Amino acid sequence: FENRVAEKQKLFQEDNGLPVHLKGGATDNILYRVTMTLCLGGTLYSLYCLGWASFPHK
Amino acid sequence: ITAKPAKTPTSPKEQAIGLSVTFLSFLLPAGWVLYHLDNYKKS
Amino acid sequence: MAYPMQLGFQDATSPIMEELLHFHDHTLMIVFLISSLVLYIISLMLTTKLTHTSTMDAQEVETIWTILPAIILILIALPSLRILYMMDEINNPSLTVKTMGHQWYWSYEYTDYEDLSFDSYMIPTSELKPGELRLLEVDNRVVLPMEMTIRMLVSSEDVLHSWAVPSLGLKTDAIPGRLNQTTLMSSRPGLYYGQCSEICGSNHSFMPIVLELVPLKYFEKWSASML
Amino acid sequence: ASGGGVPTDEEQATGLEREVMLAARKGQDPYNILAPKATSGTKEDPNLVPSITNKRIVGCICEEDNSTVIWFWLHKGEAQRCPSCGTHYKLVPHQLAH
Amino acid sequence: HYEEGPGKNIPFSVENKWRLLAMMTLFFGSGFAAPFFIVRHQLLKK
Amino acid sequence: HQTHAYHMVNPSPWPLTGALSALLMTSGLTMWFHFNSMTLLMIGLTTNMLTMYQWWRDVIRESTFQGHHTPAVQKGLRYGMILFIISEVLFFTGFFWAFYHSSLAPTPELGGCWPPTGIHPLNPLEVPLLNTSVLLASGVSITWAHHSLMEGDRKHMLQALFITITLGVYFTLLQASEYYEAPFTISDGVYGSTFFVATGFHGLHVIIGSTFLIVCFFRQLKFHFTSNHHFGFEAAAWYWHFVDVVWLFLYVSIYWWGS
Amino acid sequence: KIKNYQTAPFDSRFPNQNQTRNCWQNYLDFHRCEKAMTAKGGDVSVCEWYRRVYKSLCPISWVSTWDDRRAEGTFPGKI
Amino acid sequence: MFINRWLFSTNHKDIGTLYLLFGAWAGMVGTALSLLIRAELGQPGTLLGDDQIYNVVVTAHAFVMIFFMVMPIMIGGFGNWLVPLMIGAPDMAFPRMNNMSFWLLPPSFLLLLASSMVEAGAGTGWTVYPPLAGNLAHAGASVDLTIFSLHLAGVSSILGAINFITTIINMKPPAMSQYQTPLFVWSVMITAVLLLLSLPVLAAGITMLLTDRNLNTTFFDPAGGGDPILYQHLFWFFGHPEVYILILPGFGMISHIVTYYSGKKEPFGYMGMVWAMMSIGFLGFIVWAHHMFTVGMDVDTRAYFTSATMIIAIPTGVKVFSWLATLHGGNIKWSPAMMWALGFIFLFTVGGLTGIVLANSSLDIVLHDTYYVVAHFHYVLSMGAVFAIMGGFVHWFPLFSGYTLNDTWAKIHFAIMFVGVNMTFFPQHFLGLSGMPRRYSDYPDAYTMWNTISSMGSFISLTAVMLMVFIIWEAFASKREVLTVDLTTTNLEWLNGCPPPYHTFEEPTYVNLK
Amino acid sequence: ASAAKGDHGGTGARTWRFLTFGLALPSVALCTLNSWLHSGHRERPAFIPYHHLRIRTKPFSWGDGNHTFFHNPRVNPLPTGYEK
Ligand SMILES: CCCCCCCCCCCCCCCCCC(=O)OCC(COC(=O)CCCCCCCCCCCCCCCCC)OC(=O)CCCCCCCCCCCCCCCCC
Ligand code: HEA
Ligand code: HEA
Ligand SMILES: CCCCC/C=C\C/C=C\C/C=C\C/C=C\CCCC(=O)O[C@H](COC(=O)CCCCCCCCCCCCCCCCC)COP(=O)(O)OCCN
Ligand SMILES: CCCCC/C=C\C/C=C\C/C=C\C/C=C\CCCC(=O)O[C@H](COC(=O)CCCCCCCCCCCCCCCCC)COP(=O)(O)OCCN
Ligand SMILES: CCCCC/C=C/C/C=C\CCCCCCCC(=O)O[C@H](COC(=O)CCCCCCCCCCCCCCC)COP(=O)(O)OCC[N+](C)(C)C
Ligand SMILES: CCCCCC/C=C\CCCCCCCCCC(=O)O[C@H](COC(=O)CCCCCCCCCCCCCCC)COP(=O)(O)OC[C@@H](O)CO
Ligand SMILES: CCCCCC/C=C\CCCCCCCCCC(=O)O[C@H](COC(=O)CCCCCCCCCCCCCCC)COP(=O)(O)OC[C@@H](O)CO
Ligand SMILES: CCCCCC/C=C\CCCCCCCCCC(=O)O[C@H](COC(=O)CCCCCCCCCCCCCCC)COP(=O)(O)OC[C@@H](O)CO
Ligand SMILES: CCCCCCCCCCO[C@@H]1OC(CO)[C@@H](O[C@H]2O[C@@H](CO)[C@@H](O)[C@H](O)[C@@H]2O)[C@@H](O)[C@H]1O
Ligand SMILES: CCCCCCCCCCO[C@H]1O[C@H](CO)[C@@H](O[C@H]2O[C@@H](CO)[C@@H](O)[C@H](O)[C@@H]2O)[C@@H](O)[C@H]1O
Ligand SMILES: C[C@H](CCC(=O)O)[C@H]1CC[C@@H]2[C@H]3[C@H](O)C[C@@H]4C[C@@H](O)CC[C@]4(C)[C@@H]3C[C@@H](O)[C@@]21C
Ligand SMILES: C[C@H](CCC(=O)O)[C@H]1CC[C@H]2[C@@H]3[C@H](O)C[C@@H]4C[C@H](O)CC[C@]4(C)[C@H]3C[C@H](O)[C@]12C
Ligand code: CUA
Ligand SMILES: [Cu+2]
Ligand SMILES: [Mg+2]
Ligand code: NA
Ligand SMILES: [Zn+2]
Ligand SMILES: [Zn+2]
Ligand SMILES: [Zn+2]
Ligand SMILES: [Zn+2]
Ligand SMILES: [Zn+2]
Ligand SMILES: [Zn+2]
Repeated sequence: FENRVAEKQKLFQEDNGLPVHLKGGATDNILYRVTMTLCLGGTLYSLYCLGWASFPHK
Repeated sequence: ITAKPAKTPTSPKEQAIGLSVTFLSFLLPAGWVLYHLDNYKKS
Repeated sequence: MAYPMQLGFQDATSPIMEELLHFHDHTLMIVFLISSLVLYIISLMLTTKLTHTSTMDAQEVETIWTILPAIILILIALPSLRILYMMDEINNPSLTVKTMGHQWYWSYEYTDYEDLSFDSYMIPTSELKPGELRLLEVDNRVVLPMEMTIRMLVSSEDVLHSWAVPSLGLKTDAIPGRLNQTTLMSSRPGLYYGQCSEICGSNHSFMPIVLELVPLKYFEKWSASML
Repeated sequence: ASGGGVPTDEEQATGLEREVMLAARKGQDPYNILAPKATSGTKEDPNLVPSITNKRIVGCICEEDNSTVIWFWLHKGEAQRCPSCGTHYKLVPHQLAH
Repeated sequence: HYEEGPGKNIPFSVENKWRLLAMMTLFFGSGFAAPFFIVRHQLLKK
Repeated sequence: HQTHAYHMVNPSPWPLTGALSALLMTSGLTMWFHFNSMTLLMIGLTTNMLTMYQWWRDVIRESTFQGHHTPAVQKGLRYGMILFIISEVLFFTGFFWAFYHSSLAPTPELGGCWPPTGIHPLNPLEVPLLNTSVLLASGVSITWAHHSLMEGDRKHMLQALFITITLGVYFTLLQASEYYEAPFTISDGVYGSTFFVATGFHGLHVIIGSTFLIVCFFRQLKFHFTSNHHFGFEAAAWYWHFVDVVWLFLYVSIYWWGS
Repeated sequence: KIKNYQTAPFDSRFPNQNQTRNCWQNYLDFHRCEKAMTAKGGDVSVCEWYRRVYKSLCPISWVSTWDDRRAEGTFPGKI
Repeated sequence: MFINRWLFSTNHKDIGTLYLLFGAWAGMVGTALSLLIRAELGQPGTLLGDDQIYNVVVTAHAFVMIFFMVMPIMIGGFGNWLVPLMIGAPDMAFPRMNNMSFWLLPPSFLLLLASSMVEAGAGTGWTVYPPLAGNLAHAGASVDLTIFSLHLAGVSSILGAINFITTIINMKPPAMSQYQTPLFVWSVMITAVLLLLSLPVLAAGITMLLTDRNLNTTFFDPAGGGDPILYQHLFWFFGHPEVYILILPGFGMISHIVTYYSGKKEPFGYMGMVWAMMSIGFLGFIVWAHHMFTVGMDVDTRAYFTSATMIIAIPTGVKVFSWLATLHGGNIKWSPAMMWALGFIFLFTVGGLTGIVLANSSLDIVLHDTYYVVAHFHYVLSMGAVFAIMGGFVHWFPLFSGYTLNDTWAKIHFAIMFVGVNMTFFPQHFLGLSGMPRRYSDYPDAYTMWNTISSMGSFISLTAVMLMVFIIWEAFASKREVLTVDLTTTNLEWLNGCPPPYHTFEEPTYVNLK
Repeated sequence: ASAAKGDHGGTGARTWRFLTFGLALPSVALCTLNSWLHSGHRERPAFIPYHHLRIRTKPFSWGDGNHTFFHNPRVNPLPTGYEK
């Protein structure tokens, strides 16, 4: 292996006003959307589940 | 502390409205459930 | 039992509860005094135009108000401990009765000689006889010999419960798998009430305790007949 | 039994930590890491309070071992005095980032 | 950069005192109301 | 624009995704325990993994790449880890309290003896002793790794770190086998209770610590660590020691004194 | 014979509010003393003491349960 | 831009604001629950049903008031708002983790509400003692959800504790020693430490309770060698510190408020106050069994706990007198906050004295589990902690909002709440002594009088809480912006104007080492 | 203690490697040797329906609700005894 830290320091300091969690490129975006989607979706689902369990099925 | 006069003065009339609206947001939903309490226990 | 508009403690029936009462009286005096002192002083600080906002020295007066409350706590712990040691005192009982909590009633067991046992339920408000106390009556009272040192063993067969008898100064938790001892001793004959003192479910408010303190003789007859 | 291959701070430090490291090599304190030593706080020898605007908040611990700190904005211009002990403080504006 | 100053440092708007009264009303009311409807809900299962 | 050493963090979504993944996990567990369904649990775990991955990727970015970790910022991160570890300790102390309570006053249902009647302890001089040596060994190999890094020796830091990791894994495997070969189960009363829970949690931390070390390994691989600035490694090491020491307490209390 | 038992007296081996062991002890002591006498040809009249004591202290259900277990062959205590 | 600022924040001020909002909402929920309680006990007989639904209410009342109202406000709110500013820090040490501490509470709350929704709820008491809380007497998800709720609330506060300590240690001006930081900053740190130490234990305990309920462990089940009493130890080990954790930040705010409105530049006996707070925090870790006097423990043990608990009165006595000394010779400003503070000083003393009464294991036998306990804790919580939160709120409102409140309306809110809470809780001293047990949906007829008066006071307090909401709106509706604020020389938090900018102390203060 | 060796003039990387290979690892070698010796499948004891073991207050959330997580047929009996 070779030290490529300098390449990464440059990329991440590249003044494009991007927040560190997206400053890595297009991938960051994708990962974040997946994450956020899952979280919110899962959250809805859970709300669903609380609803279901709130009522008796005798 | 010192402060500048109200930018949007709330006249007594407006306040009465505020106060009332406030108490009602508390008192009504409860008053409702509390009223139909009997209708709930055995239904 | 308690009467309407009661302020203090239910009258002392045992010598131990007579002890707690006298102790609570000197303790409460201090509680009043201090709380009223603070209040007065609060008022004292707030009733003057005179001022002194520059720095005030602390190490000199902190000796005063550390040592003072200090001496006071001791004037509460001393009688508190001697009395605590008292309740533990070895005494040698004449009888031994076990009680076991159950959701939601008390079962009793007098097994020194005979194999006597019985459940004890709260008399519903609907089946109370004229003059009988709501929520406080049971069908089977705990008959016991007045003026005798008795040993009560408490436990439970389900969740936690707690056996209490205010007038005699008693409260022992009913813990499943455990056998808690506590001594009873009434200085008088009569009926003595208590209530389950540990959340135990749906009817925790409804499973009281009544004790019937009669003389030895009647106690014996009752034991026999209860067979 | 030995060798290398591990970057040093000098070679890899970047960003703000590099700046601090560099400025620290020159005996400077741009990012207020050290506690400034007090002058005699007289009219003639005031405490030189650096800054990057026309004012900065000063905290005056009048006497050593005081628990209460006196705070006030130090304005560019005439040297001001601590409302408590009266020691003098003078703002000495801008630069830092060349 | 984020808006700074009175009425700007909050997540709810204070532009219109009436829209606000409504806002606050739904907020504080929804909370106060909740236990009651839960109680209600529990009584209605059996 | 700022004249202090501290770090002003770019607004991030992770705290939320994290708080949310917590909600999904706890729910996911309730769903499983009572309404037999892992679906919720599944997602929860997945988001938790993503949150942690991204949240720490960013912290690496902010330090190795952007250089925001000034000494003041690093000093603060030290207090942070030490404090975290302390709480972790107190957590374990809970389980130790439990075990000690149960074994010092055995109840009639066990037979008023410890171990209870019907319980056949693992030999502390067999695999348990081995695990003990493995973790102690990793403590040494991780210390060699540290002193190698501080002397700028890359090859040896890697060597030492690798071994350290291999040992943690080995412990985990040994423990997995021991869990299986165990004549007692978690359902075998207070013994099986205090046992599998305590050692179960410790095992988990072993996995976490190993994971952490694994991360430090790769970051080392990519040259992120300077011979003087390597807090990520410093922490994994502190954590690892905590794990090492907890095991010492377990071995002595549950496997040795408690058999 | 040397009896005239009112109720189990104070045992210096169990002086605290928890009596669980007291009961348990005496219940074990009896059934042990009982198995020795039934075995070596002697009279169970000697184990009387423990029987009275355990009986006085132990909750019927505990006794009932421990007995059901010595029979089922699943009593955890050593007798 | 809204999301980034409010869902993705990394600003200590914003986060404290979020906490303040959560805390206020939760206060409504908890007040509602408190009324449902006093309604049931309003007149004899049953109103809602048996003890199950009743106790599901009493339990939530506690969880909400404690974990969702008092802690989030005092610590996440006044903490995140005031601490950085009081020490001239740009923000918190881990401003991002600080955001997660916040976002855990809603899910935490959500789980709590969800436990009272499913099955029959968890009518177990806030202490969640087994076996009543076990999977048999309390089968179903209910208790399991309450647990997870605690977990989330737990993780949140633990992380929160770390942040506040790191921050208060590492981020002070280079010249400022720990003995140069404001009392409220001290109190926050100490509190953060108790949290750090106590919470993991509670976590271990409730986790054992969870397994017993879903994994067949028997930590608290006698059948397997367990003991219900163990859970109690584990719980109260955390439980006592927790009460102190609920009052320390209050002590902090009180010291600032009394000093401020006394017209003093500093609180009387600073070092004494630091000593006191640290002593308390300490002793609060070795007195938990005072909550178990009736489970029947050795008399030596019960002798120790009686002794130890009583000692806490000494450091605590110091603080009270210091507060009076701060008032001593001041130019008194009879503002609202001052009124709450003066209120607090007195009332809290009372609830503490009674706390001392309960310390006697002798006397506790008869008072344990009665209403005397309820009187004691409501005097220090619903009067102590609550008064302090009020005072802090009226005082620093200008600073947080930029607007001022109508002082007279505020003095009215004080008078109402004052009468309410006393009428509510003072009579409970009688019920306690006369034997009324806790957690009862109905009671014997002799206890009728006091229970009715109590319920009435609880209504005045309701009137008061509604009014407060109104007063808040009023200040937000009128918009009287802030101009000048006195005593800024010794109240650094106010020095950046009301409200200060998003980014404060970008340029550190200047403090001479000398 | 001081152990039974010496170094200390300077505790650096070479020293710690030395310990790793000349103590730590050999320790683990012996303990592995010993372990993979005293092993061997010990005769599973006679089953006894003890009421304090094999507890079941709620079915396990996996399988048929009656087998522990790391259930080993050879040594873990069910509430009703060993399996086929
Ligand atoms: C709301 C219902 C009131 C019912 C009153 C009594 C009726 C008696 C009939 C008829 C009376 C005569 C016949 C019966 C005698 C029974 C003696 C008994 O068994 O004796 C024991 C009993 C009764 O004790 C008494 O001997 C009653 C004492 C009452 C003290 C009241 C202070 C009240 C202040 C303002 C009003 C109350 C609300 C605000 C309270 C604010 C906190 C105190 O039980 C107690 O221990 C109750 C108190 C528990 C501890 C609270 C301690 C701190 C309280 C106040 C410090 C204030 C200092 C400044 C001075 C006070 C400044 C404000
Ligand atoms: C600090 C928490 C707290 C507070 C403030 C209170 C307040 C109230 N509580 Fe209580 N209560 C508990 C914690 C608290 N309580 C706990 C732990 C228990 C025991 C639980 C158990 O046994 O399991 C208990 C038990 C309990 C009982 C005994 C139940 C029983 O034994 O059956 C009763 C009944 O009288 C009661 C009454 C009240 C009343 C009338 C109030 C009223 O005084 C409330 C009046 C309303 C307020 C004072 C709300 C103000 C705060 C806000 C709304 C924030 C506002 C917004 C901003 C300023 C930002 N509470
Ligand atoms: C705000 C939280 C809070 C605070 C700070 C306190 C403070 C104290 N509490 Fe506690 N207490 C509770 C909340 C609090 N408490 C709660 C919630 C419960 C019920 C829990 C439950 O069951 O759910 C309770 C329960 C409780 C018990 C258990 C009773 C029982 O269940 O039977 C005991 C035991 O001793 C007690 C005592 C004390 C004591 C001695 C103090 C001391 O810290 C008080 C010290 C203060 C002073 C002493 C006043 C000032 C002093 C002077 C002016 C100097 C002079 C003093 C003397 C010389 C006497 N409290
Ligand atoms: C290989 C060594 C490492 C151990 C962990 C690895 C795999 C298990 C999965 C998760 C474990 C994580 C923590 C431990 C939690 C419970 C103890 C589990 C320890 C363990 O794995 O014990 C096993 C029981 O498995 C069981 O029930 C476990 C059932 C699995 C479901 C887990 C239950 C989840 C409950 C977690 C509660 C979370 C609360 C934590 C809060 C933290 C602070 C807020 C023992 O197997 P057994 O057949 O009974 O005896 C073996 C007989 N041959
Ligand atoms: C039977 C029970 C069973 C369970 C047991 C289970 C496990 C056992 C327990 C522990 C073992 C585990 C791991 C140990 C290995 C490493 C830990 C890390 C320590 C370390 O390596 O510390 C270093 C130095 O010492 C420093 O921190 C010193 C500074 C510390 C600061 C943090 C503390 C602040 C918190 C509150 C302060 C306390 C106040 C004391 C006075 C109170 C009086 C009552 C790092 O530097 P730094 O932070 O920049 O400080 C600058 C000061 N030199
Ligand atoms: C269990 C319950 C316990 C009950 C509590 C009992 C309370 C104690 C009662 C009395 C305390 C007596 C303290 C005596 C200090 C003298 C007061 C004084 O006069 O205050 C200053 C002293 O400084 C100083 O100690 C600093 C100022 C005064 C220092 C002490 C003031 C605070 C006292 C407490 C305030 C009331 C709260 C009491 C709490 C219950 C004035 O200074 P000098 O005269 O040098 O300079 C002025 C210039 N000359 C020389 C021209 C006059
Ligand atoms: C620590 C330094 C300060 C020193 C002061 C001493 C305080 C604690 C240490 C002492 C612990 C050992 C004492 C045991 C001796 C008695 C044996 C015994 O038997 O005690 C048992 C419980 O002990 C148990 O688990 C005890 C379990 C532990 C409880 C103590 C809690 C403190 C833990 C938190 C501190 C964090 C430290 C961080 C770790 C690095 C059971 O109770 P008994 O009442 O007997 O029930 C029997 C009845 O049938 C008859 O009455
Ligand atoms: C199957 C496996 C899944 C199990 C779930 C958990 C999984 C893995 C947990 C392992 C932890 C991974 C942590 C990796 C952190 C990487 C980021 C890092 O290490 O960040 C470092 C900072 O430390 C920092 O924030 C320190 C960060 C502290 C993180 C440690 C926390 C442990 C987490 C425990 C969670 C569970 C708690 C217990 C449950 C009861 C970066 O600073 P430096 O290294 O100095 O770099 C700068 C130099 O390059 C300059 O020249
Ligand atoms: C029933 C199941 C319950 C489940 C509950 C689960 C709750 C949450 C799950 C999701 C949380 C995981 C996501 C990763 C969190 C990492 C936090 C971290 O690593 O935080 C660091 C601070 O704490 C430090 O170092 C040192 C501290 C490291 C803390 C790691 C967080 C782990 C969370 C678990 C804690 C458990 C408590 C343990 C005791 C029982 C970084 O501080 P930031 O403000 O980010 O940055 C500051 C910048 O200068 C960095 O460049
Ligand atoms: C503890 C917190 C609660 C404090 C006490 C509540 C204060 C008063 C609330 C008033 O609320 C209501 O009053 C009613 C009675 O006046 C109701 O009307 C009802 O009653 C009727 C008139 O008698 C009917 O016209 C309708 O069907 C109706 O349901 C009812 O809806 C309810 O909103
Ligand atoms: C605080 C940190 C801790 C957070 C919580 C820890 C999470 C632990 C996850 C456990 O999840 C699992 O659950 C299952 C049960 O649904 C399994 O499948 C199993 O269970 C069955 C379903 O009934 C069977 O079909 C199979 O044989 C199989 O073994 C199993 O493999 C495992 O992954
Ligand atoms: C390639 C690298 C040398 C430095 C560089 O990257 O240029 C070498 C040197 C030392 C490292 C190794 C160490 O010698 C330790 C390990 C030993 C091997 O048996 C397997 C892989 C092993 C895990 C390592 C892989 C290897 O690729 C590394 C990473
Ligand atoms: C010595 C220490 C700090 C002094 C300082 O550096 O300013 C001070 C702070 C608080 C003081 C303590 C508090 O005043 C409480 C106690 C008061 C008694 O007057 C003496 C002991 C007593 C326990 C004090 C001893 C000592 O003077 C303390 C501990
Ligand atoms: Cu029995 Cu409550
Ligand atoms: Cu306490
Ligand atoms: Mg109790
Ligand atoms: Na009622
Ligand atoms: Zn000065
Ligand atoms: Zn800026
Ligand atoms: Zn560096
Ligand atoms: Zn290092
Ligand atoms: Zn059987
Ligand atoms: Zn800015």
